[PDB]
Amino acid sequence: LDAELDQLLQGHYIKGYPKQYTYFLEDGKVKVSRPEGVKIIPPQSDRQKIVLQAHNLAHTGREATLLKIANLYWWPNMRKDVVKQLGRCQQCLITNASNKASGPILRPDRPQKPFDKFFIDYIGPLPPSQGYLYVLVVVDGMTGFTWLYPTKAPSTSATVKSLNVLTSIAIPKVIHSDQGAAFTSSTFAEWAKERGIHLEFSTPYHPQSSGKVERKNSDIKRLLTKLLVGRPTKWYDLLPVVQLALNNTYSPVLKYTPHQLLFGIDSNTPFANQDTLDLTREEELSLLQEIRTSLYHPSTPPASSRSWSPVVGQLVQERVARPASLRPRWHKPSTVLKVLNPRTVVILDHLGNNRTVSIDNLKPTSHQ
Amino acid sequence: LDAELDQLLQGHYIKGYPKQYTYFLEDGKVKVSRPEGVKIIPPQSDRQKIVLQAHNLAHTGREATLLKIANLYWWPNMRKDVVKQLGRCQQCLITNASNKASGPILRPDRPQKPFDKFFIDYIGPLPPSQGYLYVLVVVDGMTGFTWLYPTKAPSTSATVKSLNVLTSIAIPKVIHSDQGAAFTSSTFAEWAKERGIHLEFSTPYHPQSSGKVERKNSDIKRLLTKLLVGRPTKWYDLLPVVQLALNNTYSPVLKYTPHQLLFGIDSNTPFANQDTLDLTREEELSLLQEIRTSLYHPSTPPASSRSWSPVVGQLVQERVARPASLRPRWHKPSTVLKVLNPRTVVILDHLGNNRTVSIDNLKPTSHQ
Amino acid sequence: DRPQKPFDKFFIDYIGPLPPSQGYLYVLVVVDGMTGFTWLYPTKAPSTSATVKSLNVLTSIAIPKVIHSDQGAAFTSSTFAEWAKERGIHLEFSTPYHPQSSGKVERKNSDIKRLLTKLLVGRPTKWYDLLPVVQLALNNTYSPVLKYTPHQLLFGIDSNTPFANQDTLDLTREEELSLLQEIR
Amino acid sequence: DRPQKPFDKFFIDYIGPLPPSQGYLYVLVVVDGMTGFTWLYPTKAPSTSATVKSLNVLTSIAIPKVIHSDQGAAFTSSTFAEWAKERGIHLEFSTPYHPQSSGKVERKNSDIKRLLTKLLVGRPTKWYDLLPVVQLALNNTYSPVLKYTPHQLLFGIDSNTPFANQDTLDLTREEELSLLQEIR
DNA sequence: ATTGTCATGGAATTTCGCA
DNA sequence: TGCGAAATTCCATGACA
DNA sequence: ATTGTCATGGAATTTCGCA
DNA sequence: TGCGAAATTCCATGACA
Ligand SMILES: O=C1c2ccc(O)c(O)c2C(=O)N1Cc1ccc(F)c(Cl)c1
Ligand SMILES: O=C1c2ccc(O)c(O)c2C(=O)N1Cc1ccc(F)c(Cl)c1
Ligand SMILES: [Mg+2]
Ligand SMILES: [Mg+2]
Ligand SMILES: [Mg+2]
Ligand SMILES: [Mg+2]
Ligand SMILES: [Zn+2]
Ligand SMILES: [Zn+2]
Repeated sequence: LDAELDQLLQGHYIKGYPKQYTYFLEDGKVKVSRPEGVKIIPPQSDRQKIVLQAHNLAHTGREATLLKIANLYWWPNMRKDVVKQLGRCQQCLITNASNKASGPILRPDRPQKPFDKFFIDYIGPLPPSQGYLYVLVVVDGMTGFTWLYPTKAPSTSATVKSLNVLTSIAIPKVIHSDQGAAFTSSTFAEWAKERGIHLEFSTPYHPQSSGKVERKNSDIKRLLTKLLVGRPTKWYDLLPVVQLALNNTYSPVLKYTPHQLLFGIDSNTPFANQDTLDLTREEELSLLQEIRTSLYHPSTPPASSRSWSPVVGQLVQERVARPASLRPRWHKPSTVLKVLNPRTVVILDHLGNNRTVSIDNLKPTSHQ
Repeated sequence: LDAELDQLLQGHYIKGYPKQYTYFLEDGKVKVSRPEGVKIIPPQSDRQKIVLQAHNLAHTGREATLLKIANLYWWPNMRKDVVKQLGRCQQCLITNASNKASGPILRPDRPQKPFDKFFIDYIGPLPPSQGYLYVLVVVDGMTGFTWLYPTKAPSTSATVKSLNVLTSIAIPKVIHSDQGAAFTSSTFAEWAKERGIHLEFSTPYHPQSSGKVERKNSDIKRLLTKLLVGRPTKWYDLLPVVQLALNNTYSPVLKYTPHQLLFGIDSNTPFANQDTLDLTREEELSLLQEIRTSLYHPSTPPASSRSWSPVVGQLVQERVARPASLRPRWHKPSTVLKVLNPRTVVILDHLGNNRTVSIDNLKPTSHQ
Repeated sequence: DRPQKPFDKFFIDYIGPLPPSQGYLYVLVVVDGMTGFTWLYPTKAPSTSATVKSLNVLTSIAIPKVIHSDQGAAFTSSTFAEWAKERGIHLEFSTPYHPQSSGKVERKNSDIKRLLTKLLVGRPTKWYDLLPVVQLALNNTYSPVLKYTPHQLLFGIDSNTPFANQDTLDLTREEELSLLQEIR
Repeated sequence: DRPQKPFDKFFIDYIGPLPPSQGYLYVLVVVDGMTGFTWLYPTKAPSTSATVKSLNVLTSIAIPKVIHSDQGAAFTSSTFAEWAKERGIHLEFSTPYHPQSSGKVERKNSDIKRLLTKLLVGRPTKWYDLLPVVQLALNNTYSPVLKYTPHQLLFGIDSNTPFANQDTLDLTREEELSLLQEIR
């Protein structure tokens, strides 16, 4: 306030005010003649109010706020004060977009064996076909082998019915699913404990985490669409055809079909491969074990030039899941409790519970 | 057929069949012992059927089809035959995704003067506010100066009412809009002819083309959302506040506000700039003319490594606009009549009319 | 002392009662002092409330440092004073019975009354629709004193609606016959 | 001549009538010849139609080169023959009254009948629900002759449900008392 | 018959204040 | 003729649903 | 308490057939 | 020990709504 600006008018040096300019009084206000022109130097006790009125005109960020202020005022380290306010504007923090990208994706290891890990998910609603609307898709992690079930709803009860049929063949160690209602119910949890099956869940609102099955949904819809061209969308009777068609399709990067990775030999389908015709089953299973372990595995891609990775103790904000019209896209700031891996964290909610969350659904809070 | 495979069994050379392998007969079928194993060599008259049965199993692309065929057969230049079929599978051509990106965007020149070109568009539906649901947004191309009007519908009639108020101030040479119902009606076309105003339309289903106004919609919704935090979404009374707030906000890359680019001097709003206080109006307008012409203009960015640009005579397919569940995402192939610029073309529809279309809504037909 | 600028001073006034047009009876007239640029707003009454509503539109486009008016009731009310104070607009009054604006403004207002009257006759009830075209006419009218139209001075460019027929503004013998009859 | 493989030959047969369970009366039994892997499908009748429906499920997972069966009516119908031909499956019949499969298959089918009967008693109406667990049991049962379970031979890995209690399969005195009474 | 845009806040780079 | 810090410019990111 | 994926078809690169 | 062509591998693009 007055203390500082006093010493100044009488030509003494204050840290921050460059000596080479001259600082007069006029109209009851301290002033300075700067290269851009004459600016008022407000008392420090007045600065936060000024920064705040400038910011509030349109809730502008750093430069656009500064440019308003600079029209009338000058003082030492203006942006420091502007930034101080930006970091406290609740409305800016929760409405503005991020401008930092997520760090590069992980490529989790292929499950070592068939039945080690199932990914499951629903497709639909589809046009009604024999009273059916959805498809449960079950993809074996290691092999890509896929089972399809038509259902009337994405319910626990229809999940359970379908998996009782599937698990006739074998019981998986793990079932990975997203947080759909069908999979997170306590009835489904009991169904899995009853069987020794561990339930693994995707972080919420992050379908990429079920990428294995999501990607197979693509191929399913794509082949259905082709088979249905110029016919009514009667998909129910094509599920079995599509299932077998896909399980016996080569992946060009692997050079094997999912059927082959599961059984190590083709059944009586068209164009069956015959290379192991002179091997005993035991020799064939032995070649299969070799093939299973040496499959191509992709690596983590390069980070984009402006990505961020989470650090324990960081303020970060969780994306609002289904934000109403004209409502903020971000929750209030929260703290990283634990970095589970560079793409997955535990935060202290906003509710405030522990929440395990994908970094894709987080932004780092701006201005610290 | 038999002609070719005859000469072969009796050790004579046929172009395409490498001499260093030996070609026996067995089970009524010509065969060859190749490094991967023994394969049947079908008669040429049989090959298209084979390629087609392999392809049809799951409507696979080049490699995944080839890998099926290679299980049983070998012949010269298999992929040539596979590709020949892929280029004729209607179902594959119209269902598969593209894997070529659009060429880099154009940055059209900033309109030279205020009122040279308006971009207009609707935002909404928004939560009801005093019986209003939409906002007409009018952005002046050169300046970014923006007018906002609350409406009850995105109708021609409310467009006309709003623009009769706006054009009180000045009449624009051009109004650019997208193909919304409100702007493409014959009533709206008459309204513009009556006034000497040329109507320019975006290519269909390509909001980027109205980028000028779309981008301002972002800022409008963003400031409304901030102003409405923790209050009911009563936006009607904030339109005027938001309008003035944005028209007087600096763009950091330009260092001017839209108000400034339009008038060359600030009105009595907070933090008004005072640099031209000692200039006459005429001197000030003269500085404004200088500032208007020297504004930063962005350039066309680098092409991505696998983009395509349209060539006259090319087969290309138009994106299906609102494709039903399990229906193809692409229309049947069509021909580029005219390359209007490297991002805009005229094609021979599918209906088959002339259609002016963005390259972002096209893929080049695969396999020629 | 510094040169005159757009938004330095807005001169406001009411014209009316007029014959009712789509429900409206008055025109609030605003004229920028430096440029002579005119804005017109139809109102149902010469009230503070109707003035505030109309000026709320204009002042969401541009805010004057000063509003000048006569001592009309709408302009001297404590509400209108509160409104102006909230926006940092200084209010300025001519003395009662002695209405003084400026040469440029006086002439402009005179143009406005005469242009209105000319287009009234024949269709005294259809003025609401014509207010836009009136404004364009007025704002693209050459200034004898300055070498420029209000449009040119406000935006610093030529307009796409030049009004090269700088017009009669005078009533033909037939139109006086129409207006001496309408007033009967 | 080439070694035996999974999917070379599926052996099929019906077991039933059983007491009704959730509407069903029979079990179609399919056993892969090379591995001894078993699949079971509940049906309402030993009809061609019910066989086709059930085999349509299995043959959307894997298709055998040959189906072997007795001369049951469901398997000798011209419909079932058309079905098999459409899928390139050769059909194979034992001679009437002389049912012959293979040592491994015969034993497997015998295990199936005995395991069914054991779990029937006490709950002769609840077998529909148990079919999955039966199958797991059967397919994770050690083969004296080969060193491996059907599971291991089919998929070439250990199972997550080993059945280390290679079990009685025999009826306790109490369970014969239950089954000599149910049959009264 | 047409065509992306630009606020944002860390980082990179330039300029300032002083010697 | 050069240093440390402040000021300015650069520019990838993301939303216009 | 968890984590992207992989068919696709031009282009880039390697291998083949022959000398 | 090297060439032209074919075969194979690479890999950006885009959809899992
Ligand atoms: O948006 C959803 C979604 C929401 C809720 C669900 O239960 C669910 O299964 C899905 C789902 O499949 N997708 C599509 C999608 C979008 C982007 C992506 F990267 C991937 Cl992988 C998938
Ligand atoms: O999807 C639409 C759309 C459809 C129809 C309209 O009339 C319309 O105004 C819009 C619209 O604004 N957007 C949002 C959007 C999405 C992506 C972009 F790049 C840009 Cl710029 C804008
Ligand atoms: Mg899901
Ligand atoms: Mg999904
Ligand atoms: Mg629109
Ligand atoms: Mg839009
Ligand atoms: Zn703010
Ligand atoms: Zn196809």
